[PDB]
Parts: sequence; C-alpha cells; structure tokens
Amino acid sequence: MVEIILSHLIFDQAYFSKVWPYMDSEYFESGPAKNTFKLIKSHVNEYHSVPSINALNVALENSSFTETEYSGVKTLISKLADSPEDHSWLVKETEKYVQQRAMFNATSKIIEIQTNAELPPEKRNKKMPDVGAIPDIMRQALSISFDSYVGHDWMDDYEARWLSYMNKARKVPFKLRILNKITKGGAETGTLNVLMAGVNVGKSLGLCSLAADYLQLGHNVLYISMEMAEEVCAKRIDANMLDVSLDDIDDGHISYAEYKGKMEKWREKSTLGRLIVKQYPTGGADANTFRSLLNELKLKKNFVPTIIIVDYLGICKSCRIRVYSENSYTTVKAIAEELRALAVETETVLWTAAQVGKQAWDSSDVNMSDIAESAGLPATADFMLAVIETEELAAAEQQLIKQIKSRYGDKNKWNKFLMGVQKGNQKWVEIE
Amino acid sequence: MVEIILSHLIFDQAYFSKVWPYMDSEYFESGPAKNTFKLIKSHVNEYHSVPSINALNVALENSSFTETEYSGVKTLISKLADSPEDHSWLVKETEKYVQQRAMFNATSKIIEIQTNAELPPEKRNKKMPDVGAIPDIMRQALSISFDSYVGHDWMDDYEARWLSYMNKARKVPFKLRILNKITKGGAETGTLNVLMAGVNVGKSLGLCSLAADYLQLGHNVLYISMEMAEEVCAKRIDANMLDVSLDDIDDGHISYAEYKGKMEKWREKSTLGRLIVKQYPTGGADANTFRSLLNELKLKKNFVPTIIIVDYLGICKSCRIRVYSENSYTTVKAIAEELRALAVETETVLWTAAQVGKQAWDSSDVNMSDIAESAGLPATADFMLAVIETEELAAAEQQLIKQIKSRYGDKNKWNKFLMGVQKGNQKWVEIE
Amino acid sequence: MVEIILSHLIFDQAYFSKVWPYMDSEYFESGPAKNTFKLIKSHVNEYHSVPSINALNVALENSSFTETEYSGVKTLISKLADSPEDHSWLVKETEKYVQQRAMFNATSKIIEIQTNAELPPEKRNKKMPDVGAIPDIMRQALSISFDSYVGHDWMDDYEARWLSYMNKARKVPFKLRILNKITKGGAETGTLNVLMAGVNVGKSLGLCSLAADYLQLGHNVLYISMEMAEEVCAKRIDANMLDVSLDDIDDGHISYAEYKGKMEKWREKSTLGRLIVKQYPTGGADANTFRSLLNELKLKKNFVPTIIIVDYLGICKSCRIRVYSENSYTTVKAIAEELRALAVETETVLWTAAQVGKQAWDSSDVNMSDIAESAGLPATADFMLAVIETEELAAAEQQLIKQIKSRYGDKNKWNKFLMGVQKGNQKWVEIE
Amino acid sequence: MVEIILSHLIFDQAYFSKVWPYMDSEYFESGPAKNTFKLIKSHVNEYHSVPSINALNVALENSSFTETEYSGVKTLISKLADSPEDHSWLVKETEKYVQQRAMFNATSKIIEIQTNAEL
Amino acid sequence: SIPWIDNEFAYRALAHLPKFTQVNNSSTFKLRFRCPVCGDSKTDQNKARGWYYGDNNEGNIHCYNCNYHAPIGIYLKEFEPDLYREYIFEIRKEKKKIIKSLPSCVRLDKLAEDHPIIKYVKARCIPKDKWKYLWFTTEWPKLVNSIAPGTYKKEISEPRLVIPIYNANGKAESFQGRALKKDAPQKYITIEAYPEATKIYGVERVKDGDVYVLEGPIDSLFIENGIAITGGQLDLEVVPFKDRRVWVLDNEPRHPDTIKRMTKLVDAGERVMFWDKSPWKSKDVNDMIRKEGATPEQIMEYMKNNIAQGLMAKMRLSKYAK
DNA sequence: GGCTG
DNA sequence: TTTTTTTTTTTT
Ligand SMILES: Nc1ncnc2c1ncn2[C@@H]1O[C@H](COP(=O)(O)OP(=O)(O)OP(O)(O)=S)[C@@H](O)[C@H]1O
Ligand SMILES: Nc1ncnc2c1ncn2[C@@H]1O[C@H](COP(=O)(O)OP(=O)(O)OP(O)(O)=S)[C@@H](O)[C@H]1O
Ligand SMILES: [Mg+2]
Ligand SMILES: [Mg+2]
Repeated sequence: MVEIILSHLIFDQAYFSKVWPYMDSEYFESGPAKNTFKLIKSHVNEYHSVPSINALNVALENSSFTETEYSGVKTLISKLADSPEDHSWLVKETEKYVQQRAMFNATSKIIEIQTNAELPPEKRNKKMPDVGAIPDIMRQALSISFDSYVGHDWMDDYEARWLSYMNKARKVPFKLRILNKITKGGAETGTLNVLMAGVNVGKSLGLCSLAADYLQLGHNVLYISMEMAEEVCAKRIDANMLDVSLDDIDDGHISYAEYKGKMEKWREKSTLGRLIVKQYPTGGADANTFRSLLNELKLKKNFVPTIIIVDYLGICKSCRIRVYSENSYTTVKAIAEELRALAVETETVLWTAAQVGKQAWDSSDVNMSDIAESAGLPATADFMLAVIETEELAAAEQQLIKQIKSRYGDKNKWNKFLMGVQKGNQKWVEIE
Repeated sequence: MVEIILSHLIFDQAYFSKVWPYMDSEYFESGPAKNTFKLIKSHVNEYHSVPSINALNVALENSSFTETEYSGVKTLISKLADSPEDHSWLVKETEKYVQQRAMFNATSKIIEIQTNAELPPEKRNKKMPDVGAIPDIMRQALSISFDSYVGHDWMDDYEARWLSYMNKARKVPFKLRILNKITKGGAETGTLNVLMAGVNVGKSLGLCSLAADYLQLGHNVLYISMEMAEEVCAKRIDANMLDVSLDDIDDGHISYAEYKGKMEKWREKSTLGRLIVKQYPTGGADANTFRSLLNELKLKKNFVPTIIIVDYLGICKSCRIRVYSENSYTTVKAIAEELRALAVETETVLWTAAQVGKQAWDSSDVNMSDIAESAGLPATADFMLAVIETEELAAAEQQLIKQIKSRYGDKNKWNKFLMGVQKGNQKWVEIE
Repeated sequence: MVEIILSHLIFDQAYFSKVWPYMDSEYFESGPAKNTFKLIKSHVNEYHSVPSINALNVALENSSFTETEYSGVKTLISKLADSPEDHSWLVKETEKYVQQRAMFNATSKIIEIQTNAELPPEKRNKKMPDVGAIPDIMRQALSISFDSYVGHDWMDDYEARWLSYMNKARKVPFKLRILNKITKGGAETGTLNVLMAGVNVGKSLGLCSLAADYLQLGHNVLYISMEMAEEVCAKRIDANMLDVSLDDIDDGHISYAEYKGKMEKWREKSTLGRLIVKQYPTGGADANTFRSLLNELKLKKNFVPTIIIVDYLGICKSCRIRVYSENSYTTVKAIAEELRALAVETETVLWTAAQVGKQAWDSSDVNMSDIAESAGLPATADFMLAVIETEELAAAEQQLIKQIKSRYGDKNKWNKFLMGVQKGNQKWVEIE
Repeated sequence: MVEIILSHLIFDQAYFSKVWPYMDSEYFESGPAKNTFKLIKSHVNEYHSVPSINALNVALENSSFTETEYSGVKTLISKLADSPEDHSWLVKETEKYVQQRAMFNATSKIIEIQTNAEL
Repeated sequence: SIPWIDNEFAYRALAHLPKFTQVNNSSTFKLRFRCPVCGDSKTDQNKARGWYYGDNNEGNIHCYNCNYHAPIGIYLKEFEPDLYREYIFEIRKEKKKIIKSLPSCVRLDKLAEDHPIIKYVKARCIPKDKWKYLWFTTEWPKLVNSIAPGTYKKEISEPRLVIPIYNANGKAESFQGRALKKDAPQKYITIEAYPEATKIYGVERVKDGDVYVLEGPIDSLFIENGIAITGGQLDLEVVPFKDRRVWVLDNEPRHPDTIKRMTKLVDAGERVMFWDKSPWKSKDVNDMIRKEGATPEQIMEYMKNNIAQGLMAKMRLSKYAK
C-alpha cells in the first residue's frame, strides 16, 4: 500500500491536498519507504510543490545514503506509476494504513515505557515518558482520522448551514400552491407525512394525487401498495395523468390510439420522473422488506427513489412487534417509527394515510385527540394533514383539508382549506 | 516474587490481612503459581481462614490436575517457607509486583483487542471492547494500588463532603433565575431531567432553549435528536440565539451579512461553549450508541460534553433488552434507567422529553398520573416538568410549568411559575 | 488424610469429642491405617481416654501382628504430630473422607451381593444379604454426617428455645417508640422490611431516617443506593443528624466551624456506629454483588454490618434469572427472595423500598394490591409499611404510615398512625 | 469462462452494469475464482465501485488466506486482461454459464437430498 | 481424571485393533491403530488413522478417517463392556547407545568434486567448511539396520544424506536421513540409537553468545551458534541455553501450524524470531539464499536487529499472523 | 508418517 | 412463527 500512497502523492493533487496534513515519517517504515518519504517531505518543504520523478532522482543523487539505501530508494522511485485509482477508496485505504501504523507505534512505545519502568531507578532513560502517560499516548493514536465529521457543529458549520436555508436543500415542493404555503416550500427529506381520512374519504386518492404531482415534477416515486394490485394503482395514476376518467378505462370509451398517444406525449417531456409500483400482501410487508426492495431496485433497476408512498399504514406490519393485529395501537406506533426511520436513513419523503377516529368521522372538525391512532401517529409524524368530506362538500366536489400536526410550520397559520377533489380522475385541484 | 507472596500469605497474619483483598488469580502466571493461588483462594472462600501446608497438599491438591500441574504444585508447596522480612518492605514490593502484573495484563488485553478489531466482521469476537476503550483499560491498570476505598464513610469522609458542599461541585446553574430558585442552584451532574408537554406544545422548544442557555453559559452541549434532523435543530438554536424569528430564516427576511455578523459576534465571546447536534433514526439509538458517540467525539473533536440533551426518551431503544417488547412500561423504564446510568457514568446533566397522556391534552392541569409511556420513568427521573399551556396562555405567549417531581427541593414550594414562551424565537423568557 | 485424622485423634481433644462417635474401622483402609485405628479403639475401650504415642508403642509390643504389616504399622506411627489445624476445616475434611469411604464400601457391598446372587444356591454365601437389601443399605451410606441434629424437636428442645425468649437475639429496636410498639421490640434479624409509597413521596427519606436512628443506636449500617449518589444520601444523613436543614447546606447558611464541631461531637460519642454508603448503577447489582461488597468491607476494614438499607429493590437485578428473561412478577419475586436469603445468611436486618402502582399516586389510602411490579414481594416480605401523603397531610408536615403486612404483630391493633415528617431535615418524628 | 467474466467485471463498465446484480458466489468453483469474486464483491459492497488491480492486490494482502489460496488468487489476478470483444456475445455467454452453474448446483443439492433421505 | 489407568486400559482395548503400535516418547503416550468403527481406509489396508492420546488431562481416542472422537470411557462403554466394568471399578478403587561408526557412509569433505551429491549440495549452496559435518550413503536401510536392526525388513539400496547428531559431549546418538530422490517414504527420516537421544543437531558447536535454534539442520549450517531440533517432542526443556536461546522458525505468515508454534513459544516468555520486516519472501533461510540471492551475513544482520521477547514480541506476532 | 478438539 | 398459562400495565 505504501507504493500506492507514494505514487499518488507524487502524481495527484486532490489526494495530496487531502492527505498531506495527516502524513508523518514514522507512519511508513524504517527502510526504503521512510527514505523516499523523507525526500518527498524535504522537497515539499524547500519548494512548496509536489516533486517530480526527475527532481526526486536528483535529490536522491544529492543525498547522504549508503549503498543499500541508495539501491532501495532507486528501486522504489522506479516503481511508482501515475495510474488512476478512485479517490474515495484511496483516501479510505490510506486512512486505514495510517491508523494501523499509528496504533502499532503507540503500542510499541507503551511496551518500551513499561520495560524502562521495570529497570533500576539509578539506571533508566530520562527522555522516556513516565508510566502515567500511557493512557494519553494511546489516545493520540486513536485521534487519527483524515476527516472529522461527528454530527453538526454549531459555530463551526454556520456557513454550510446558511447554504442549506438559502438553497432550501431539504424541501420538496408539492405542485399545489396551498400545500406549499403551509409547509414553507414543501415537505422535507427524511420525514413521515400522513393523511387522516374521515368517514367517506379514500386514502389512496390523495396518495395517488401526490404521486402523480411528484411524477410531473421529475421525482422518482416508489408506490408500495397493500390492498391493491400494481395494475389498479397504476390505473389510478393513469386516470390522473392522462385526464381519462377511471370508469372510462373499464368501460372502454378510451381507445388504444388515444392512450398510446397520451403516454408517448408524456414520455417526450423531459420533466417526467419514474414511478415504480410494488405490491405486497396485507400484513406481509414490514419496514425491513422495504429496505430489501430499495436495495433490489438500486442494484437491478438503478432506481433510487426520492418519494416513497405506502398505501396504508394500518395494513403494514411492525417488524419489532412481529405479531400482527387488524387495528391495534402498539403496531401503528411501531410501524410509524419504523417508516420514519426508513425515511431518515434513505433521505426520502415518505407518505402514508390513516383513518380518523369514529368521533372524528361524525365531526367535520378532527382533533388530534379524535384520532384512531392516539399519541402514536401525532408523535412520529412530521406532517399530518386531515381530510374532511361532508355532504355539502361532496355535492360541490370538494374536501376540507385541516392541518392537525405541522412540524414544518405553524399549525394555526392556514389550518382549514378547501380542496377540489375529483373522484373520477383521482385528482386534487386548487380552489380560487 | 511469587514464592515470597505465597509464603507470607500462608505464614503471616498481618501480611495476609493487608494484601489478600487486593489479590487476583490473574497476577502470578499460567503455571504452578496460579494453581497454588487457586487452591488458597478456594480454601479461604470455603473456610474464611488461611490454609496450612497440610490443607494445601492433602485437602486441596488431591483434585483434577494434570501430572505436570500436580508436580509443579507439589514442588511449589514444598518450597514455601516463612522468611523474616520487614512488614513495610513486603507490602511495598507486593504492591509494585501487583501494579506491574496489572500493566502487563492490560497491555496483553489491548494487543488482543487490536488484533481482534483488525479482523473482518463475522469473526470479530463480540463482547470484546472496541479500540476506543483502550486508554480507559490502561488508566484502570495504573490505579491498582492497595488503598481501601469502599464507599463513603459518614464520619471518616466529612471533609470531602464539606468540600463538595462549599464548592457546590454538583450543580449546573440555569440562565433562568426561576429554574434556579426551585432547584437550589440548578440541575446536578449525575441526573435525568424530563420535560412533559404533549403534542405540539413544546418538548423541543424547551430543550432547545435549555441548550441555548447552557451554550451561553460556556457548557459543552450534545443534542442527540431522534425526531428532527441536525439542520432543523440548529435552526431552532439559531433562532434562539440570534434573536431572529424562525419564519424569517425561511422566507428570507434575514441577510447573510447580519447572520455572519451575529455568528462572529458570538464567536468572539469567551463565555460561549460548543453545541454539537447529532441525529439518529427514530428507534435506532441506545445507550451503547450514545457511549460510542461520546467516545468518537472525545477522540476526534476533543469534545467532552457537560450537558446531554436527548430529544425524546420514548423513541430510543434498550441496550439490555434484546427482543422488542409490546409492553411500553418495561421498555421505557429500561431506556430511562440506561440513560441515567450513562449520565452518572459520564457526570453529565441529561435532559430528555416525555409524552403526556391523551387525557391531559387540552387539560388546564397535568398530574404525574398523566405520564403516557411508562409509570417507571417518573420513578427514575431526578426532576420532571410539565407544560400545560392550553388555550389562554397561548394567546398571551405563556406556558405554565407544574414541577411534578422535584428531587432538588420541595415541589410544593413554587409549583407554578407561568413561563414566558416565545415560539417564533423558540425560547423561554421570565415574567420578572 | 488418614495421617491427619489419626494424629488429631491422638492429640487434639475437641476434634476427638466431635468425631469419635462417627468412626468405624471400615472407613480407613485394609492396611496400616486400619491396624492403627484398631489399636486406638482397643485402647480407648480398655481405658476411657485417648492413648499416647508411648502407649501405642506398648500396645504394638504386647499386642502383635504379623511382621510384614507390623513394620508398616510401626512406621505409620512415626509421623503423627500436633499440627494445630483449624477445627472447622478438620471436621469438614474428616466428614468428607468418611462419606467417600462409606460410599465406596456401600458400592462394594452391593456389587458383592449381586455377585453372590448370580452364584447357584448350592455354593452361595449365607452371610451376604439378599438383593432386596441393596437400596436400604445404600440409604444408610447416603445419610452419614456429623450433624447430631437433623431438625428442631418441640419437646426434646424446649430448652435452648426458652433461651431465645429471654435474650431476644433477633430483635433490633427502632429508636422510635411507635415502631417498637407496633413491632414489639423492633425488626428481627434475617428479615426483609419494605417501605412502599408513591413517586417522590418519602421512601428514601424514611430509609435515611431509619439509618440515622440505627446509627445512633451503635449499629453498623450499610446504605446501598441504586439511584442517588453517595454524597446525596450522606447529605440526607447529615441533615437528620446535625440538625441542619437541606436548604441551609445548599444556601451556605452553615459554617465549617459548626459542621466540624457537630461531626466531632458525634464522634466523641461511644454510642455511635458506622455508616458506609455505597452506590451501584441502576440495574447493575445483585445479591452476589452485595455478598462481594460485604466480603470486601469485612476484609479492607473492620466493618461487618448489622443493618443493610437497599434503596430500592425494583431497580436491582436477579442473580438467577437472565436479564429481562421473565416478566416483572417473576423477576421481582426472585430479587426479593435473594435479598431475604442474603439477610438470613448474614443475620442482618435488611430494609428496602418499593413503588406503588400508577393508580395509587393520588390516593388517600394505599392497599397491598397497590404494590407495583410483583405481588410476590408482599409474600416474601416480613414487614411492610405504606407511606401516604396528601395535600392536607403535606400542609401539616405529616404522613400516614399504614401497616400493610406484619409478621411481628397484629396489623389491626395500630393500622394507621400519623407521623411528622420534616422534609428539610429528612427526619421522622412521632406525635406526642 | 470465469476468467473472462472477472476480467470484464473489472475492466468493463457496461458489462458490469448489465451482469453484476445477477452474479453470485455460488456460480464459481471453490478455487481461486470464488475467492477473487469474494474480494470483488466485498470491495463493491464497501465502496460502491468496481475495484482495480491495485485495489484487489491490496485486498488480497489484507486477507486471511492460506498459502495455496493466496497463490491461486494472485495468479488469477495476474492472468486478468481486457480482451476486446463484443457486448452482445459476452452477456449471452455469461448468462449461459450462470444457468449451467445453477443447474449443476441444483443437481448436487438434489443428490444430497436423496442421500440424506435414505439415512 | 486419572491418566495412567486410562493408558493401561486403552492399550488393551486398542491392542485387539490391528496395526497396533505404541508411539511412546519420553513424555507422551499414544497408540496407533486401525479404526474399528469404519475399518479405516478401504483403499489402503495398511493405514492406521485411529489414535489414542493419553498425555492430556483425559485420554481421548480420535479417528482421522471417519472423524470419530471420544473419551476412552465412552469407547469402553460402547465397544468393550467387560473391559468397561473393571475400568470404572478400578476408577472407583482409586476414587544409552552411542554411534561409534557409520558403515558405508562417506563424509562430504573427503569426496571428489565430480560426485553427483557434491553437485546437489553445491546447488543447496552450503559453505564448504560445514561439509565435514555431513555424510552420504547409498545403503541407508543397511546403515539403519546396522544401528537399529529390524526397522527395515529388506535393505534395498537407497541414496540418502547422513545427518549424525552429537550431544554436548560430541558423541553421536542419532542420525537423520535427507531424501535425495523426490519420491520417498519421508523427507526426513530420524533414527535414534537409544530412545532418550538428543534430537538437536550440532549442540557441540555452540559458542558464547545467543544460540539460534532453527527447524532444519541444513538451515542451521548457515548460522553461527545455529542448532536445530529434529521434530520429535520439540521440548523447550530438553533444549539447553534456556536463558539465551533464539527461537527461529520458517517464514510462513499464513500457515496456521507455524503461528500456533509461535503462540506456544511467545506464551512461554521465550525469545522468538520474526520475519515481519524481512526483505526476502522464501519459506526458509536456505531457500532465501538459493532463490533470492541472499548472502548469510545479511541474514545475521536482520535477525539480531529484530529479536523479540514477551509483549513487544506479541504485537509483532499479531501483525505477522495475517 | 505423522496429523484432532 | 403460534400457543398457552399468569401477571402487570395501559389504552379506550
Ligand atoms: N417553523 C416554526 N415556526 C413557528 N412555530 C413553530 C415552528 N416549528 C414549530 N413551531 C411551534 O413549536 C411548537 C412545536 O413543538 P416542538 O418544539 O417542535 O416539539 P413538539 O412538536 O412538541 O414535539 P412532537 O413530538 O413533534 S409533538 C408548536 O407550538 C409550534 O407552533
Ligand atoms: N435533595 C432534596 N432536596 C430537598 N428536598 C428533598 C430532596 N430529596 C427529597 N426531598 C424531599 O423529600 C421528599 C421525598 O424524597 P425521597 O424520600 O428521597 O423520595 P423517594 O421515596 O426516594 O422517591 P423518588 O426518588 O423521589 S421517585 C421529596 O418529595 C421532597 O419533598
Ligand atoms: Mg418535538
Ligand atoms: Mg429515592
């Protein structure tokens, strides 16, 4: 590995600028490698630039080495190539090499300290550190890392953090003006967002509308369905995207020509993403099967999603709980925690839906207290939008969206808003 | 000097009473000496007295030993003989020998640790300490002297206790005088302090405000967030310390010039600590994870916190429990016990958050019987606080704190004090 | 160890008195040992006294054997020396030797019986027992020991039981007249006593008051704390003993002159014991840890406790059940049984505390069914008191200590009795 | 054609993108081939990129291999080279080889099952 | 456990088994036998892969063919119940020859330079002065039967390199045969005159200073104060100069048996030699000289610099292990 | 011509 | 992964 390290010190710039401050003579060897590194360090000190092979050989010629040292250094210099390795592997491997050598040196030093300690006090070296310095020395061996990034350091990462607030690095817009207004620019990555459906509201209509909106904005969407097949969910997606009514597809009003024309028109647009629909049996998909699905999609389909939409939280299974109940609070709390952990670890926006409490069903207003999942969903959910469909709203083709929990912004800023739900095309349109 | 040690263990009451409680089988060798000490230790355990030569070579040596082991033990026992030596030189030489053997064992153990950790996973010999805890082993080996320090005698140790009283070397004062007049000088080092607020009532505004106050007081603060990213927590801290509304940093009413100016104005102050924010997925961090994070911070960033703020106690996991339990009482109690053990081990004031019961939602008063996750959590906490701002305090930007459990003083003295919340700046101000 | 047995039969006296009745010629050997024991037994039968070495030589001379063995016997009686070994070890080793030889003889006898049974009845031996006698004689070899007492006999041992009534030898007074009245002499040795109360009610306060009262009655009190630090418990004890409020210590209203003066005034008392306060991590100590602590306390100092105050048993761990293998009931029952076993082994009064259920935290009356964790803890306890505090009681600095369980007296004579509680001084006073 | 498969996994990118998700360690003989594929798979799992020859020689030195295994892996790594061919014959040949290896493994497994049943 | 009664009882039980041989050195008790469970090798009728080891705490039988491994008590309980009865009852009951001449052996220094064995030892690059410590024979079974008769049934003429071993007195008590042909029963055939003979080559040539102990007698010829244990018991005790010996084995970092012997030596607190900074890569010093062009005095330079003891030796072994 | 755990 | 006892706890 030392040959590679020296070669890419001589014949690289980013690697040099990254690993030079953490490079010491004692890390290499007691033979040709140490002499070559000493030549490199001397040249960089006298001339603040990376030496070339000819300059290195000139320095070796004008240097004080014996015959064996001269031969070793000459052979090692002749054995260095400008080959192109990847930067990440090179940095990680040289970091591991440096750490191993530092640990070996520290262990040898503490062994020598102990050996010197067990010697006649009249007869010992004064320069050798005392035994009490052993725990600190090993610490200096363990404090060797090319790059230190343990968490977010306030007052040490304020310039990077400001670039996050200006660039809105975490926000993902909604394509609906009202939803962008109440989220201060959309939902955030690594979040769990749920919709609460009162009596008479479907949970998959809103999820399909969000999936279509994200698809039109260029995002990779992974729709995991539980109670429905892939074809049915993709048919809801087609209804929203192709403007064809859902019943028109089953009846046969729309022909193959119009369908293919609309699909190719969408394919021509470069602002379109990819939608992958995966079906799982009811209760047969925990938030560990989703990790395997993501791994398979990344490896085989190269599909790395930014939006993950689960059809229904209640139908899912809690991996930690293991046991499965049709409508149990402990499972819903665990499922929410597991899904939010998946969202955080995958840096994706995760969407799901739940049913509101029966009292919430009868009452147009839904309270966090009036929720089927109490203290379990309004504790692990960054955003919880509530959807109310009464007779008067249904007659006007509308649904009252109420904001029950908003980690993003103030919940009471714009709490109630009317949404233009179309149940045929499975779409949400804004209301002026 | 194994032979002298064994001989004066057998044939000296004063030497025995002085050196036996500090004797261990891992000090002599891997041969006859270890077997002889095993026989002596078994005899002392069984009969609470020093064995004689007859007991050693008849009542004990007739055991499950190899021919070579039997011959070695017989030779060593026959070689034991009382020798006249001063009982100040014997104790000192025995102490030196014990210290040397402890250092040798520690060096061998850390060598084995490095060798094991160098190996790839699936063969890494679990339960063996990581490379991070090398210096603590050496430090423990250093302090292996023969001093009797078992507990705190009441009459023999009143000087150190009075020094602790006058120095007050347990209190960490708040920046709020109201929280200092009820805690009699702030929170104590090895303690677990809890906030109970509900859903979207506080419970992280309070934790962020406490972190900001501790930062302004020069303390190193470690904010481990399980429900929010590092950037959002740091944004709340920025809103608290820069006197800028949380919405202003999102819409864009604050320029980069004044942001950088305020940050540099805070930097130049010597009375400012370091705040490090680290995020973990919801339900994927235990006390062992926190210990690993602390070791990593100490080694790499040279960061030893005095305040540890866990954003939520109930969405962590138990290190001791291996199989997830649907019973929230045992899991939350175990998590709280592990967190308090970590706090008392690191001597760090540990603040965390707890969720109140749905009954307490929109309730003008919250009792200790409103704790949601577990009734064992209030038993392990050193100081709990409840936030009960229902409807009218919100209109007046107020929050009422009840002081449900107070181990620093009488909770019936100043039960309510009506804290001045500010949600835009995410801070607490007094009503002085 | 036949040489030791014979030597201590000839020379030692108390060993002879204890071991001679359980001695038979079949237990030793078929060679020189058997002949020597036969000579000793013949001499002790002729003259009812232990013979001497010269007497043994005379007996060998007058009563002769065949020279082949006679030389071995005369060289066998050349090594019997005084060798003042300890009595307990000698008795135990002799008992083990005779038990082993009895097992060997019984096995040989049953083998001989089986061999005889196989032989035809024509030539079979008549002295050998039948096969049906094989089990019972084996039992005769199983129940061989030096314990002259197998149990307690009501009529045979009426004496040595009246002695336990004149001198209590179990009662430890309480220093409080009400507790002595309801206990009829105080708590007994080898017992488990429990104070049960809600969270933040006075349990550690009561335990510290009891520890202070015991300390004033010349008792060795060991306070083992699983939650609070040693300094906090010592501060409670100082507040109880030095008549200084807790607020005074944390407000600096007491000088070092007063503190040292009061401490030395207590030291000058000849009626003062020792109070060692030991801290363990929550859930990180068991009964075996307590036994190791007692052993090291006895070794490293002249400290053998008579009172052991465990702060809370619920936050300990069982030394038999693996961690979190069983539910709360089984684990807490096992912990209580282990603590009571430790108490009966060490002959000490073991006080502890337990939590009540969530339903009893705001109740004016506490029943035995309100015990948290196991219901086997009341079964295992010997004396249980319930500490009840309400608003009216707190307004008068009083509590409502109620007898839940009493093996020392009738719980109905004085079931509920008010007790003044000075929380500032952490002291229990009795209303008079 | 294990050597060709390894060579075009290392030195080719379209071939790697096409065939890697379907390759498995059980498709290679227990000699140098399986160990070399283990090194490649570990490198890809740890760095999400195709290793070079230097990377594998570093991984070989930092490995717990016997002398015979070490020599075989080093010889196989030395023998690797980028032979120019067409990215339509390579994919089908690799698919055929993988199918044959899967059939061989299945046959061995069913023979073992039948041997186990008669016990 | 009781080892000697296990040795006595095991012998009788394994005595019935064919191919029964008593491998009894000065400090161990082993019994070689055909395995009664599987019949040992079906193809080779003369293989005895069943072994009994009685030098441990418990005497155990192990088969290297069918992987049977059991205590002697379980073996007696399962196969010899009449012997098992008395075994548990007795358990309950207690509970020099000097090689004066070498016939048909010629020393290498008095041989002609055109001898084919002289070309081979020149190909092995042994220095000339050591050639008076080496003999050559063509009648190796005849020589062994002249020393220890009966080991070779037929004295077929085999050319082998004679390796006499002398004690500290300089008297030959054993001799080893190096196989010149590639096809042989054994690479190194060690023949003793009396069973307590020394197995350490060249003890009579030890001068003052550190003593380097190697694995090959030919390897010790390049080494000043170089002696070599010829396998056998590998007893450190039977090895002299315990205060000052140097423990040199062959360069094999990935070989598990070599590092097992290194771990056994370093746990005994001995002075073990480490090849972790060696510029050469061959297995032994003779192979280093023959194949990598190494001269001996460079090797005398390297080892002295890297002599290791105790804890520092442990880390050297930790990094040399893999 | 030996070799196990 | 289910099954059954008992307990303790909590949520509705
Ligand atoms: N961006 C924001 N702008 C203004 N107010 C906010 C913002 N984020 C949160 N809040 C307010 O802060 C409170 C929310 O409490 P937090 O400190 O976020 O913790 P929490 O939400 O109570 O914890 P949970 O488990 O998510 S309910 C509410 O009063 C919100 O109105
Ligand atoms: N450090 C302290 N300073 C002042 N008053 C205290 C202190 N500790 C306890 N008290 C008072 O004494 C009461 C009982 O405390 P303890 O007896 O220690 O409680 P406990 O029974 O151990 O239960 P916890 O630990 O509080 S759940 C408290 O409610 C306070 O009124
Ligand atoms: Mg929060
Ligand atoms: Mg307490």
